[PDB]
Amino acid sequence: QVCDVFDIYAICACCKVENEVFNNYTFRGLGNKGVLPWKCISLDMKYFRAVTTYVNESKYEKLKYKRCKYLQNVVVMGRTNWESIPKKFKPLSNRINVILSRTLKKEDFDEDVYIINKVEDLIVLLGKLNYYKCFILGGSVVYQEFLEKKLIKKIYFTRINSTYECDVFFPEINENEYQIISVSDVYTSNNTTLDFIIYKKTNDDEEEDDFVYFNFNKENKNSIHPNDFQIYNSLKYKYHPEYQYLNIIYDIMMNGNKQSDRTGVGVLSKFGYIMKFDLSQYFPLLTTKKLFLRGIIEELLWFIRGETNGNTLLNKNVRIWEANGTREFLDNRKLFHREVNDLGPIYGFQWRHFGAEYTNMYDNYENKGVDQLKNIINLIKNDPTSRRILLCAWNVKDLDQMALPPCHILCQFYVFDGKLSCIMYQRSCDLGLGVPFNIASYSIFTHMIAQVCNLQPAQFIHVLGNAHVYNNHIDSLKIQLNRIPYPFPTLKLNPDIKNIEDFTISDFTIQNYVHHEKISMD
Amino acid sequence: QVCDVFDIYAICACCKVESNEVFNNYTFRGLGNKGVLPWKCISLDMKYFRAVTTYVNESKYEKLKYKRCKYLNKKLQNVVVMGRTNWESIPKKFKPLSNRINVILSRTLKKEDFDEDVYIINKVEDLIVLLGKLNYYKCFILGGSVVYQEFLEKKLIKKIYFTRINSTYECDVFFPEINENEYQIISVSDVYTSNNTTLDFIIYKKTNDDEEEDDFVYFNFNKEKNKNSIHPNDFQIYNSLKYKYHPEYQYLNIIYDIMMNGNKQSDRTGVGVLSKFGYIMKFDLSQYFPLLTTKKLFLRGIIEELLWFIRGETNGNTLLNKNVRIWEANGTREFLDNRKLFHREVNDLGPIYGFQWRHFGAEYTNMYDNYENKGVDQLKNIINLIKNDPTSRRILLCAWNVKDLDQMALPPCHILCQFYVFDGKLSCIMYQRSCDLGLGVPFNIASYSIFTHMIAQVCNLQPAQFIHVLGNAHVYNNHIDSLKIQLNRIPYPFPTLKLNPDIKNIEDFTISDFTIQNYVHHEKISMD
Ligand SMILES: NC(=O)C1=CN([C@@H]2O[C@H](COP(=O)(O)OP(=O)(O)OC[C@H]3O[C@@H](n4cnc5c(N)ncnc54)[C@H](OP(=O)(O)O)[C@@H]3O)[C@@H](O)[C@H]2O)C=CC1
Ligand SMILES: NC(=O)C1=CN([C@@H]2O[C@H](COP(=O)(O)OP(=O)(O)OC[C@H]3O[C@@H](n4cnc5c(N)ncnc54)[C@H](OP(=O)(O)O)[C@@H]3O)[C@@H](O)[C@H]2O)C=CC1
Ligand SMILES: CC1(C)N=C(N)N=C(N)N1OCC(=O)Nc1ccc(Cl)cc1
Ligand SMILES: CC1(C)N=C(N)N=C(N)N1OCC(=O)Nc1ccc(Cl)cc1
Repeated sequence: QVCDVFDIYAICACCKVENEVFNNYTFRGLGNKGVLPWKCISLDMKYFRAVTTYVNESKYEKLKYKRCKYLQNVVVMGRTNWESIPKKFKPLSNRINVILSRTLKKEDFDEDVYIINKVEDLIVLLGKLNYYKCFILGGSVVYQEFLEKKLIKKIYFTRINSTYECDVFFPEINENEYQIISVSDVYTSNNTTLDFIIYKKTNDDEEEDDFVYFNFNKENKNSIHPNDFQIYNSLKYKYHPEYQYLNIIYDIMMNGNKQSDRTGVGVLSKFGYIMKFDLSQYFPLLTTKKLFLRGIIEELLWFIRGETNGNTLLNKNVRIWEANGTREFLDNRKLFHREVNDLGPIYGFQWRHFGAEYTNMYDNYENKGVDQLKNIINLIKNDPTSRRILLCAWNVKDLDQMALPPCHILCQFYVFDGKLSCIMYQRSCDLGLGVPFNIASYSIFTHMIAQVCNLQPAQFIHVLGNAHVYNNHIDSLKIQLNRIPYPFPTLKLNPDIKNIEDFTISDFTIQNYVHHEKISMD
Repeated sequence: QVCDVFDIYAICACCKVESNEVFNNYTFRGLGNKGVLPWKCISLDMKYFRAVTTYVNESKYEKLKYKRCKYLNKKLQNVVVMGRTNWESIPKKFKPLSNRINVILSRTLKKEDFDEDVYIINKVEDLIVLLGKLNYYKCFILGGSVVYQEFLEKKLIKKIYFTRINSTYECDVFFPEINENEYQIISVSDVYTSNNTTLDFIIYKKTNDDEEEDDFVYFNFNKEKNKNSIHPNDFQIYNSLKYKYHPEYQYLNIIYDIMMNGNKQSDRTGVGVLSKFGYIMKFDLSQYFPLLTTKKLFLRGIIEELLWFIRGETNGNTLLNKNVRIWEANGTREFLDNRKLFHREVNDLGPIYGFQWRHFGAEYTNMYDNYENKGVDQLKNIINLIKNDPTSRRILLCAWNVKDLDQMALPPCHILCQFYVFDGKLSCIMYQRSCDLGLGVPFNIASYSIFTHMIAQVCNLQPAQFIHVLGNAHVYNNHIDSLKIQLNRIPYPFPTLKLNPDIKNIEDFTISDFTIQNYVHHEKISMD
């Protein structure tokens, strides 16, 4: 077939167009009033250059022998495509430029800028040329025809995670025809998140042996099948940051230790992982299922206030600590003399009054115990190279008084070149229900500390101690692993807020959260 | 020449031989004794030996057929060549060597004196002819000391696959001293335990759908002007190695990442460091004790410090009486005064590790006070949780008592230990807030690895993984030259730690209950 012999790849960038279900079709905005929908997106413009111009001559011979039996790249445009290009660069910095047109003759441009009559008249032009691969730069109509006639092999698709006004749309790529094989890292250019994905059409080596020898000792470990992680195992490059979470699910399903827990439900457990997310490039809110952030933002505002009063949350219908405050739960904790929803000296108490004697959840504790939250802020502002900027919730003295010991042991902060990174160490991590919320919680927190100290958020680093998947979560997570992440959304904080205690629920916006549908983890 | 065409490799296994000791690669030279191997079974070596000497790649032969047939002007099995003593050492049940073309060098013996499917040769010359007239993938020289000596001398070996057996045995025959101009190490394996010895595997080398490979180059359009440009020529040895699988490279490779990508910051004193934030190292304590080999470390001091912790001591005088100076500088009049501890006795370090481990929440008075049944005895508690509720996810030991920070001589570097129990095996995560890669971390790895052993033993479990999480990971700028020397040293196989096994209680350990066996190490380095 033609499209494997000649190497015809499309290359596009699609934004979003003016509740809401998402799928790949979400991204389709191509152009508007003859120009791109967006002002300038220089990373995608840079990606464009690299992909179209790149050449590898050492693999061209293998192309030259197959192509005949039947150096630079070919780039195909349409008139309104060729036209919209600002003058001062045509032809495009050393590429074989080419235009599919009806009312243009090859006379009135160069002899390098080969015009074509119809789609069928391109195969003619290639068998007579010396080129690496063939990139359809496109236009609505150009893409429509080249796809309709199964001419395109791979598709270099840039997903622009922001909404614009559009007069022209990429066609609905048929998912039984084509399928995503690679997803890139997520990036911020020009005040939007984006990523780079790849649709394919469906069907010394001294040191290579030395590799095999070194593997001479390697070991259905857990009852988890091959055919079920199909989409997951059928991707080549999985560089989207959400794969950091998803790959831990995989490792614990594949290699996890079978264990009883207190409940009896059954878990697969491993011990010791890192996740790093770049807060300067995205907000890591998992896209492979719907997540809600009001509750966990109220939880955070509750901590910052120093509250241990489970009821302040329940009245706002944030039920994160409902189970941990019942008579039945406090009694099983031997807390027989503790009022319902009095969670004892937990996070907020420890952050604001570590070392103070806890009484009940209504006492006045002003200027009692160590106000760690205040202390790490001053340190961040006044001593940013300090290696002592920890917020610790694990107060050994008070553990038995807490409804439960803190799942999140401590935050450590780091400062370089007006940028703030944070490590949260989590002693116990429910990967299915908990961890996705936990990533979002401390990322927001990392932003909040960043803002009130006049620093840019850099890295949120999540250290997992006991990392467990509930046996009764495995079906749901199987469905989830075989979803492909979307580009992440962004967090906008109200910039007026300049002290850690002044954030209200209103001051938090999530933008461009493009997500798969909800999953009952149960 | 002749070695590249016919792919003639050597494979051996060498132990240390009977002899303030200095160590080079000639440390590992002992090949056999009284006609046989110096050791009973080392199964992991024997299995490696089989994987390498029987592995062929069908698809790769075609190009080797071509290459070899070109030079001569013209199931798949490897050839294995052995001296007659070597051949006679093999038991009948394993002769001839399975799934391989056996060749034997000998003058005293001819075909007539062998029942077995074997080629006999009296000349090295005859082998090269034999190889010319045969279909094989790779030719491995199994040795005998004499066979090894002459195939080297004749510049015939492309690579030596070399097992360092990190134990000592009576030996009568030795591997030849390898000329370091002739052969350079290009690979070093993981370290392992088999039949009560550590070993690794190192490869000496001689000197003098391709559509989705393009997709990689694309997904790198946005990479590096690499921060601190320190010079290549400096890390020549470190970067030459193709496979760096020795667990010590976990430490070494962080030094490199900090040197090449570290952030420049001036610190608490007005000195100068390179820093990054957030690393993890994993060390399999069932397989080796990860005491670093690229420089000398003594453990007496850090074992005294750990016994001093477990006792709940805060008294610097106890360590100085044992000539352990680890805490001396944090105990001086000058230092306690600069921490505003004007009302604190010299060497009274206040409510630090020991105090927090046995008495967390008790009011610190002075280092002489009897704090019995005051504060939470964390150490006793976690020893009980590991014994009675092993799946508990709350087996943390914590030194970071927020309330007492200002009363300590300095806050703890080593913040907490979380423990994990599966199938009678104990693992330990240790979170370090501030890590001097240069002096501190080598010791910090040694301390918590010994601690995992101690807890594991007194709870009737086996040590599994010690996991080291680094927060602010930094290199002092005056350590840089010293660390360059160090990154160009090739690790040796790790030693082993023996705990006196009669100790059933965490408090009952004493210095003499601790034995490091087979520490093979490079030379002492002053980071200063
Ligand atoms: N999102 C993206 O990745 C990209 C978007 N763009 C945007 O695309 C928009 C323009 O695209 P759309 O309107 O289709 O314009 P096109 O670029 O597809 O141009 C259409 C013209 O190409 C010629 N043509 C198409 N098919 C044939 C054929 N089968 N036989 C002969 N000639 C043919 C005709 O030229 P004639 O005029 O001679 O009839 C036709 O009018 C602009 O807004 C531009 O900014 C451009 C590139 C990439
Ligand atoms: N640790 C390890 O990795 C290894 C250890 N070993 C050990 O080493 C010892 C055996 O080795 P070592 O005694 O050197 O003896 P070798 O195995 O090298 O035997 C040498 C004999 O083989 C013959 N031979 C060697 N070279 C030639 C030649 N060029 N032309 C004709 N014949 C030749 C001669 O046999 P003849 O006497 O018949 O003339 C010679 O006496 C044993 O203890 C064995 O277990 C062996 C291999 C590996
Ligand atoms: C520009 C765009 C949308 N981005 C990607 N990744 N891939 C494409 N095919 N698109 O470009 C085609 C095109 O017309 N490019 C182009 C080249 C130079 C200028 Cl100045 C403007 C548009
Ligand atoms: C087996 C041994 C000692 N290990 C390595 N790495 N390399 C070798 N050359 N050695 O073996 C050579 C030999 O004589 N092998 C042999 C094979 C089977 C038995 Cl049963 C005994 C010895």
